[PDB]
Amino acid sequence: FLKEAARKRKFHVIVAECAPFCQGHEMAVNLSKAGIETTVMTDAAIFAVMSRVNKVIIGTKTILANGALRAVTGTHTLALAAKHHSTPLIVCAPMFKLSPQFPNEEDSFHKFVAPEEVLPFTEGDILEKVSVHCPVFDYVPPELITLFISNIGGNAPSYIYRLMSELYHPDDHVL
Amino acid sequence: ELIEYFKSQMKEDPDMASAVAAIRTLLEFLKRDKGETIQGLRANLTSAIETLCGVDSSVAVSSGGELFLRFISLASLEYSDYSKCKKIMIERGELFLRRISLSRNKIADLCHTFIKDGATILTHAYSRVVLRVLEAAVAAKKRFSVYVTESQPDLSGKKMAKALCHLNVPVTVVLDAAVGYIMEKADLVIVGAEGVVENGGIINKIGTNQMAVCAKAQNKPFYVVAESFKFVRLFPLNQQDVPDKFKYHPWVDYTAPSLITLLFTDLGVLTPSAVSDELIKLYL
Amino acid sequence: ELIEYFKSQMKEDPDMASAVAAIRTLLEFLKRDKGETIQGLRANLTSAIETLCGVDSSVAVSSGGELFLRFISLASLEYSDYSKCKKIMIERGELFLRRISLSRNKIADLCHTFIKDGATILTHAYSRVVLRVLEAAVAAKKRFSVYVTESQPDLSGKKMAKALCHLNVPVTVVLDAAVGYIMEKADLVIVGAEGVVENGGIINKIGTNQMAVCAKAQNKPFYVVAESFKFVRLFPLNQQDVPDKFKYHPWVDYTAPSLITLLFTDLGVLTPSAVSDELIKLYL
Repeated sequence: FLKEAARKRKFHVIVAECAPFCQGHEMAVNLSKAGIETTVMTDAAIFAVMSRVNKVIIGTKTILANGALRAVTGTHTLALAAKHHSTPLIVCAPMFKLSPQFPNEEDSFHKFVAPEEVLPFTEGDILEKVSVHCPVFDYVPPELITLFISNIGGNAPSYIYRLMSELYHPDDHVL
Repeated sequence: ELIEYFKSQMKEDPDMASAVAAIRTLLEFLKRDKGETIQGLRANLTSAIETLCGVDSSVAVSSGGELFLRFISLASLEYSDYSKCKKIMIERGELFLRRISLSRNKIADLCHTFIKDGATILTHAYSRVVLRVLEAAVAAKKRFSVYVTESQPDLSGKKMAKALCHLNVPVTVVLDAAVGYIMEKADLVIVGAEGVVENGGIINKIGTNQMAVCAKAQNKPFYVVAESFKFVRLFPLNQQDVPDKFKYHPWVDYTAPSLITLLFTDLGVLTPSAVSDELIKLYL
Repeated sequence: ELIEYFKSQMKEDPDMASAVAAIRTLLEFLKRDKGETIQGLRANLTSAIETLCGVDSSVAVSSGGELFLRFISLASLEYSDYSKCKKIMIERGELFLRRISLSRNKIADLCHTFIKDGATILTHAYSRVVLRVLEAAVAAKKRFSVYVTESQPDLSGKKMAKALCHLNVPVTVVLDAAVGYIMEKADLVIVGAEGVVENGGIINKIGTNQMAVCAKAQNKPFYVVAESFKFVRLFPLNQQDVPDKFKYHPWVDYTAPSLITLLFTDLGVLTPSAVSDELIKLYL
């Protein structure tokens, strides 16, 4: 999206790298390779610069039936910061990322990985009394989303319920 | 005429809703009707719906009456004979009454999954749908607490508390003025509805709008459980826009869809933006 | 002992507040005290305040006791003789009583200007300050309507309506669950207070907080009329942080200062940010 919008326009792009999996650096390098004036920052500063951002554009792993999102960790904070400043939040996701499931499968929604990413193994004897959790995904409510861009065009979250009905059968929700 | 006595005697089952009894009475009087034209049948049934609403001022009765009129107008579009059409209407009404009776369990078995263990739910008044949802979760080996409001106009929260105590559920009765006090100690709000308006809001007991506002102010999820025959094409702009035929101290009020999270109907789990879709597709 | 008898007999004036009677009892027992040291007098009056708030569980009694203790400390810091200091304490307490017994009239004089002609005022329960304000407003040839909730725990709304009917003011009693219903028809909300916390919020009847939210959701002005002796150094983080001695069905709750527009005290018209300034300048 950004590399196609940059061949005819010129704008500012800021990438906040995720703390557990710092994959934002790769995207920042790939964007700077095309000359888009890309900036890199951490998650703690997401709110700090939020007052100087006109639009937020993100993607997700899957979309729930009520319009909610299962995104990478730290995205709920970004949505809250965008809602605080009334900044529109755009979601780029194709049609094969729609799941008929509803947010009722808690305690398994997030993906938990080894605590080695958060706290290293070389800390010492404190690892026996400290509980370290590293969730990969997080839940984003539908009221913090402004638009959904898909292969069929632009839609609102309040219409996602229809798209599901046009893709899956109600008897195949539980599978 | 002596039609209201058949509707009052139809409500001898304490678990039967008012709209269900109204629809059953309408179907019975359609079966016993001796007319030979569809216009006369429509007129007689509109007058009967008016007479039934004159007794019960609930919005569910009007919703069921409009749904029955729409069903008649839909079934009168294919055959155009009033005898073939009459038999088809009788069969479809029997099937519809058979399918409506299974809506409560269909809502309960689909909504009880949203209740976690050790949670705290907040209810306003006595509702059979909420009671079925709560009794379907305790059967799934779940433990939780319930706070029920007293419903000062007529004490309905005490009946709900007695039912929950009979179901071996820890329930605490709170006052109508203490809703803003215990809202911080609740996980979710599950309430019923007497009628779902076009825009997605609800029409429920007078102490529902303030509780929805308090839940929105504290980011508490507000869930509403209601059947599908309670979908009425009304658009109240404010509290005064609600017709006085339903409020009569007001007995009912309107809650905007901006404060409702999800709806659990026999059609499934929907958003406040799906009721208008069904009402448009039905051409009510 | 006999301090409770004197305190309960001092409340034979229906217009005298509980904190005022407590302060008068404290001053009387300071006068009749046979002590010869300031520490013994301080300890005896501290235990007496403990007994008084054990009799009456209102926040105003505790606020008045803390104010009396601070006044004792301030008067002891100067002279340090306990004889001339005692005479100074007696005369200062006399002047303080004479000045604080007429604060309601000043509050009314400075607050009745905010009421327009033909506006709608919303009150929660029975309070003498709102009654005096409305009397001073109707004495200025003003016409308005008043809505008052019933306050289900103890029916103070009906008493407030009966007291207002003698003033030839149109009053209507609404239910506690119908707060969010008549909120759109009310032009402003005016409530009393039993205690003003450090940050600026208030501690009032259980059905007050849920009324401050529904007003905030509709941009309705929310004014609080309270005296100066109700300033207490408390900081409740939520509804559970309120001490159990004041709530005891809870009988009181806390309202945040962000939902309060203005406060009308004998010191004048203040913002919720002035109570903390006064409490810091007092060094209570």
